[PDB]
Amino acid sequence: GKRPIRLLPWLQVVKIGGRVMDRGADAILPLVEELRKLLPEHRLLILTGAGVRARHVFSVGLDLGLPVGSLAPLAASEAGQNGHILAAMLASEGVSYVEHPTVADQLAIHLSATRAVVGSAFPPYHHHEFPGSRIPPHRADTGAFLLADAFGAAGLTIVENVDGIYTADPNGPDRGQARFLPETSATDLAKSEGPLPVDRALLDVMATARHIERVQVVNGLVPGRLTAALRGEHVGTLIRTGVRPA
Amino acid sequence: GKRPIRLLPWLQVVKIGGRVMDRGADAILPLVEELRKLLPEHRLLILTGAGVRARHVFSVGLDLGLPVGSLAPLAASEAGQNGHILAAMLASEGVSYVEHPTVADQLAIHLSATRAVVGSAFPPYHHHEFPGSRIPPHRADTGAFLLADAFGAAGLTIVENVDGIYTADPNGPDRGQARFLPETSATDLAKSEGPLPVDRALLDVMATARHIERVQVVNGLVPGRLTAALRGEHVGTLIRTGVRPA
Amino acid sequence: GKRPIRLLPWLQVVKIGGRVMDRGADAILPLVEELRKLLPEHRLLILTGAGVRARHVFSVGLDLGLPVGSLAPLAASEAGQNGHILAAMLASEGVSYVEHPTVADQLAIHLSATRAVVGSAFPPYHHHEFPGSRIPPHRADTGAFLLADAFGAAGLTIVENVDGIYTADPNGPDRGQARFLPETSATDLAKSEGPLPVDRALLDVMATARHIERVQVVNGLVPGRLTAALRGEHVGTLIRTGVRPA
Amino acid sequence: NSTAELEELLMQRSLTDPQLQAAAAAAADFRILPDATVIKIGGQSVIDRGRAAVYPLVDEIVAARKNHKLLIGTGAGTRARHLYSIAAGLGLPAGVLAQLGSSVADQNAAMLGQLLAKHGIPVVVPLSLAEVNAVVFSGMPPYKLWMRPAAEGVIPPYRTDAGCFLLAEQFGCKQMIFVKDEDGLYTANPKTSKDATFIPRISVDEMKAKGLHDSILEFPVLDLLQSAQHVREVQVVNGLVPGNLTRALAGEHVGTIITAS
Amino acid sequence: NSTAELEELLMQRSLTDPQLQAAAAAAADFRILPDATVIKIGGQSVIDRGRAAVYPLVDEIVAARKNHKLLIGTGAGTRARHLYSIAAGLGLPAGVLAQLGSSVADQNAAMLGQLLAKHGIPVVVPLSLAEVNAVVFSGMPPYKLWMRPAAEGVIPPYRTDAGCFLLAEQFGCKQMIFVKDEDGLYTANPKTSKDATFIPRISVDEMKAKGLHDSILEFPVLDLLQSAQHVREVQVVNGLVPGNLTRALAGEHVGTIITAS
Amino acid sequence: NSTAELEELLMQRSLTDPQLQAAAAAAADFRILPDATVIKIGGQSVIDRGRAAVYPLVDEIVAARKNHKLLIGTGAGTRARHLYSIAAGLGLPAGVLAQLGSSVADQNAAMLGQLLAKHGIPVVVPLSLAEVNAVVFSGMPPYKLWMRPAAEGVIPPYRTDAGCFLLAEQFGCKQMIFVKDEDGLYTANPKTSKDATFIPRISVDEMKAKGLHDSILEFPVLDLLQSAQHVREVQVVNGLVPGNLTRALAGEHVGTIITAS
Ligand SMILES: Nc1ncnc2c1ncn2[C@@H]1O[C@H](COP(=O)(O)OP(=O)(O)OP(=O)(O)O)[C@@H](O)[C@H]1O
Ligand SMILES: Nc1ncnc2c1ncn2[C@@H]1O[C@H](COP(=O)(O)OP(=O)(O)OP(=O)(O)O)[C@@H](O)[C@H]1O
Ligand SMILES: Nc1ncnc2c1ncn2[C@@H]1O[C@H](COP(=O)(O)OP(=O)(O)OP(=O)(O)O)[C@@H](O)[C@H]1O
Ligand SMILES: Nc1ncnc2c1ncn2[C@@H]1O[C@H](COP(=O)(O)OP(=O)(O)OP(=O)(O)O)[C@@H](O)[C@H]1O
Ligand SMILES: Nc1ncnc2c1ncn2[C@@H]1O[C@H](COP(=O)(O)OP(=O)(O)OP(=O)(O)O)[C@@H](O)[C@H]1O
Ligand SMILES: Nc1ncnc2c1ncn2[C@@H]1O[C@H](COP(=O)(O)OP(=O)(O)OP(=O)(O)O)[C@@H](O)[C@H]1O
Ligand SMILES: [Mg+2]
Ligand SMILES: [Mg+2]
Ligand SMILES: [Mg+2]
Repeated sequence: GKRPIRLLPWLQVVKIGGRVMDRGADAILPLVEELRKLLPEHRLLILTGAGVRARHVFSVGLDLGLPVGSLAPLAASEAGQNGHILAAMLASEGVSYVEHPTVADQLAIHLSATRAVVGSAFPPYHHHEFPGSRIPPHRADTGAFLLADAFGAAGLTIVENVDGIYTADPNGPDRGQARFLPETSATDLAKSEGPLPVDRALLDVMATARHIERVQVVNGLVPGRLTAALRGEHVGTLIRTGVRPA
Repeated sequence: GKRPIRLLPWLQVVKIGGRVMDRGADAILPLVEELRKLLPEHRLLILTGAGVRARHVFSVGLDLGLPVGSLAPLAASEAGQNGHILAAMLASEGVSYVEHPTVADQLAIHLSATRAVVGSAFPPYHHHEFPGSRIPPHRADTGAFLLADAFGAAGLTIVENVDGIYTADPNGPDRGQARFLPETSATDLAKSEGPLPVDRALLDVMATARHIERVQVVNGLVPGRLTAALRGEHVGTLIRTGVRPA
Repeated sequence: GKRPIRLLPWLQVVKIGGRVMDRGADAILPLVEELRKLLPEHRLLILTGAGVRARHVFSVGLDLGLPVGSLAPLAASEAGQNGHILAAMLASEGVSYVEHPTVADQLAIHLSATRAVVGSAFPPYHHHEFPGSRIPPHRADTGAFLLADAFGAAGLTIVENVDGIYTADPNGPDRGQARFLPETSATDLAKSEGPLPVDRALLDVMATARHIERVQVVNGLVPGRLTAALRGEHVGTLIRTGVRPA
Repeated sequence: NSTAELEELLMQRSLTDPQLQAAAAAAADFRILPDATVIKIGGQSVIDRGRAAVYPLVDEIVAARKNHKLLIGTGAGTRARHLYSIAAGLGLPAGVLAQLGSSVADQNAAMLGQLLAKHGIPVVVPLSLAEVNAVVFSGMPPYKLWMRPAAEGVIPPYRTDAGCFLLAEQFGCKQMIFVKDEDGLYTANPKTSKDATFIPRISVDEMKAKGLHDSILEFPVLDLLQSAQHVREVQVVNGLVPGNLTRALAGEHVGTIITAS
Repeated sequence: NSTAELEELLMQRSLTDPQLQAAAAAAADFRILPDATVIKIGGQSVIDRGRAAVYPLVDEIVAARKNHKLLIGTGAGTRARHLYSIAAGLGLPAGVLAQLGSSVADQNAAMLGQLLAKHGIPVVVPLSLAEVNAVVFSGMPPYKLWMRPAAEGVIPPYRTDAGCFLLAEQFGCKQMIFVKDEDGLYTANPKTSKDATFIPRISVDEMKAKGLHDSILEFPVLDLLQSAQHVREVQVVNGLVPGNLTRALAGEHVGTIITAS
Repeated sequence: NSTAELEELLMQRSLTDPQLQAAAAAAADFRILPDATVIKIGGQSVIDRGRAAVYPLVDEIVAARKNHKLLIGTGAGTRARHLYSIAAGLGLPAGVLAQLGSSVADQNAAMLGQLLAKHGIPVVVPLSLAEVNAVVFSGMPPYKLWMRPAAEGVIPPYRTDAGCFLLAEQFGCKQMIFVKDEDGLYTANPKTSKDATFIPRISVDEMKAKGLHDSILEFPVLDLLQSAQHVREVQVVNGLVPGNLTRALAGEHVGTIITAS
């Protein structure tokens, strides 16, 4: 196999759900305070998802008939805006938003200059998004995983508005049926039909992953869960990717 | 009122007049030596104005009939050139010129990497400059103030080729009439007709300011005045903006 | 004469030959390990040349009839790719590739953020390359020298796939005739006809140089030679530029 | 004044000097794109409504570029309101909000541009206007962190009405048309008032005296209009009425004409 | 489905929800550039061969833009293979290799563009296609570090065949033509087999069943083709035969037609 | 030579090898824009003089693009001299001065472009030249910190005459016209000498032998001209004489023709 080297083995990647950001100050201010306290402990790439505004731009674009390659960058823009908001809240700590080309080619120098940077979790697929679904498949969870695994990062933690993955949507019509899953494999999730709090494409990129062995989904609405997850404590749903350790 | 947060509360902003730079080495070399000594004491955003070359491009552009939105970027270019000159003199200290998009979105990381950066004091109004006068209204003093107040900086100091504000142009035809003003309010200045060493638009943005309570105009041709001003010592004209303190 | 100031007097510039990179891991991995050990000792601008892929793009472009200003950027691209490869190998040390505009205007801040950066050694002559030869004259050695001398750097070391300069190509048809030259002047080299391991244009820019007094060409295939050269030890061919010291 | 006096003043006085300001005011007046019309396509009022609103306007744009040179700017709409609400609740300043709103106007420009791409019309000017007679652009001004705040609150006061107006003014365009979702200005907001009366024509001063400073247009735009050198009136029309943009471009007095004086 | 049900689902469900996915699938289908044809000019198969291969194709491109709108994408070729070998030997991941390959496709686009510049054809779309009826572009997808790796190895699986195909699909183009150095698909690689048989027409499923998943096209492209909404077949032709591109654009069945179903 | 020998040399020798250099010299010679003319509009000599100089040349440009393809480059002028003086007095090197001068040439390109925008002519090439028959560009070479210094002093030796010339040469243009403020070359500077004599035609070697190496053109341009493959003569004309540019484009021998040999 001779797996590729780890480019940034000391990096921790944290993906913040766009729906967490959508809650506004009530959710953002505690998260910002938790992130502030984490800056001296970890070297962080903080990546934001898109949330509800992307649903609105999908509503308009689908009504206009636009293809999935048109909707992809329109959604990515909302993740970038969430990133600019979050970075502004951390500016006094030396944190700025960095653009995709900079993340791809200059992340090492930026994390030498400061303890954390913020970027968009969506990948720059743009009009080269894959066809099949009218909804862009490669979204924020998928982008953050592709980047974390390409860098060989020490981890990826996904910060959600729920405790983790359930057997049904815990806010949906089958909500009394929904049982919490403390641990699962990506392959098991991929064989289930039904909604998830993570992109289905995340499960596919986990199958070809070369470094990241597990990803934890934790509730960002509960202070302390992100901090615990970054220390490896089990406070949400662990997803095993199928990368086998030494 | 619930005034907005301070993004970079520890930042000191210093605007260097383009007419100071126009004096060449005789003025620049002492200023560079003073700035060098300030780097360990303060976290500095150093912004340059335009000076005499913008007067020349206005002479040509007005002769060609060009509108105020055309003249605005042409003047801003001269402020950028002054910034590149000044930054080059400080390069051996780790100082570089940073472009407007970087100032707007990545200043925090840049001031984590190094003790000071240089940028253009003009705001990027470009062809969206306001009509009314044939001379661009939003110039270097105004841009530097908008940025310092938006960031919630600890101060803005304006470095001039005169001791401060007088009751008439101290180099003009009414020069024996000109009396020095140690302190004034922006509202009082705005109600005076006659020339000033600062943009009239500066007084307008001071009226809507949310953080900066005072701005000092000091003579950059006198070594030590910038250093004193950055420590709050009264060595020029203090302009009260009308932001009320706690 | 009143020679210009040194912008970055503490900088060491190292040019890595594209033909060294072309040897792949067998040459790159030892060089990366040597560079890693040099990061705490020196402030480095590491610039990569182009190598064999530029010969291929010249073969195609010349067959298509393209002028020298078309071939120049096509070759420069290969030097950029070598730079991205080398920087990736050093990313875990905080090293990234930086683009030409950043090298030209923001190098000081980047070397404040981290101990070394990588860039392309070719100069951005693009379609403004000089006519005369169908092969672009201002290549990687020339670009690296122009930059090192413009910055007033402490040195430029050229890392080659041979011990230095010989009196004939030591890999060519007159290879038994080839005698090693421990020291030479640029003026003496310029008066010789025959191939060299450095651009002929390097000798021309050495004649107008203002700071760099000597450039050493050393064998990057021998571990330790770059380290010794950066300490001034004579382990290859020294080229005297004709800049006279104090 | 005279060229020599102007150049003397430009060298010897501050730009704030009233004598220099007056001499510059006497300079000749070049219009860069005098035969072009700027149109703003509303975000909340048009694009956010989807196909039923956008497709007819696409058809009108395609028909109009035959005899009319068009600069077509986009508004922002509900997604910008959402961003402003999130950011305002965090205490972020107007300059930060400005960049957020710009991204939404850009999304709208991309959507409209893709519907016009097969007609040759790009999202961006001189070459496009010469060949395909139209371009699409995002309407937000580029002020970013240097946005002047309003007297109260953190919502950027110069948004997409201002951006489009300023481009029309600084290019010296012949006409500025705002495409919204109401027939024009009324004596009261027609969506929240039962018996509002339609106003075909009004001056900025009359609007202020009637309490209408902040009604169908960003009120800062009305002051820009009074300061303008080239665009001294604007027209506001209902983009939801078929053919309304075509008729306004033909000189029909649909909607409301707001004059500087 | 219905617009109201779709908007309800879009607000209240995860994008992963099968009910939301199905409602979005019922949306109308706009083609952005329906009258354009995408052509890929091979790197190893054409451009790397120099004048003898490129000049005749330049002539055909110039002749074709008279009656055909063309988006002309470039492959990468031997210099990208060299970069992949160097980087793979260092243990660099697919995402790093992706950017290296993009630079080579860009070099090829620049070379081809310079030969077409005097004909008005730029290297880059809507304005160019409206006026000069063609553009040149680099064929590599923009995925960079976010390239999905293959199941085995570090060679990027989505290279210039995929990039060109995806642009044809997302612009809703009428036709996708891959210009290579063989007459079409054979039952075996014609360069390494003596008695390979030519295949004029085949479906993706038939190719897989015959062991031809990775033959004249990147095998990931065949799966993209089966998922495509707009481009449901492709044609592969020999660019080294004079006039072959002209004939394919005229509807002649030169080469091999590969169908999604 | 032969293609096989060239490729052998390109792989096996240093690019400095005289045998490789000679084989590359035998390569075919493609002209990218053979029907275009490059014109330099002087900074100090034309644009700095304002309307009286610029407006007539605008009129001539508009008239000429009807039958002539034009690449119009701008000089820099007095503001660049000011920047050079400030920076030279600080001890800054030629590479720093180069970027300062570029900004001034860019300002001049923007001013000229805005006067031509309504005629379709952009500031920047292939698409513009195909459609509106002209483009405007800033004349400074892009060398920035990599500018080669002169033998003495820190003033960049390759400024806007060199930049425009090099573009004409590398695009293989048919003609290079420098538009200045004197009728042509004289035996002495006509502004500082009473009885200077006009020279209609001269070679570079003759200029050097007469002491005129650095007269109406940057002297480095004369050496570039002697090395050029495509542009082997240039014409220098007075842009202040009405119609002079039109007449030069029509083949009239106004001004001075300087030949490489
Ligand atoms: N099986 C499931 N387990 C947990 N949550 C689920 C499941 N299925 C659906 N959900 C829903 O997914 C929601 C999270 O929404 P989503 O994943 O779209 O937001 P996000 O991750 O914040 O957004 P983005 O992807 O833009 O960053 C939860 O609030 C929950 O209602
Ligand atoms: N009331 C006043 N008090 C002081 N100086 C005045 C006054 N009115 C005019 N001036 C003039 O303003 C001059 C400063 O010029 P100005 O403000 O344009 O330069 P600057 O600030 O260096 O330029 P820039 O705005 O481009 O940075 C002083 O030298 C003085 O002659
Ligand atoms: N006089 C000479 N002395 C030493 N080497 C020579 C001489 N003449 C030719 N050479 C050849 O030059 C080779 C180095 O090739 P070259 O200088 O093109 O590579 P590089 O410097 O790695 O490439 P690049 O310029 O793209 O960075 C040596 O291996 C040697 O064969
Ligand atoms: N007196 C009035 N007459 C007419 N309309 C009014 C009046 N007062 C308020 N309005 C409202 O102004 C609205 C138009 O402003 P709105 O900001 O929605 O336009 P827009 O250009 O679509 O904005 P954006 O592009 O920023 O989304 C109308 O929908 C109407 O409800
Ligand atoms: N069954 C087959 N039928 C036809 N050709 C085949 C088959 N199997 C393999 N090939 C090979 O596929 C090659 C075309 O693929 P190749 O990657 O060279 O094309 P390309 O588009 O030029 O690539 P790039 O642009 O990435 O350089 C042919 O040269 C042929 O040798
Ligand atoms: N022998 C000569 N014959 C003619 N003109 C000469 C001679 N020697 C010097 N000159 C001067 O050269 C000048 C033209 O050069 P100048 O640099 O002003 O041109 P420019 O293209 O406008 O420059 P820039 O664009 O860099 O401002 C003329 O104004 C003239 O005074
Ligand atoms: Mg989620
Ligand atoms: Mg001032
Ligand atoms: Mg070499």
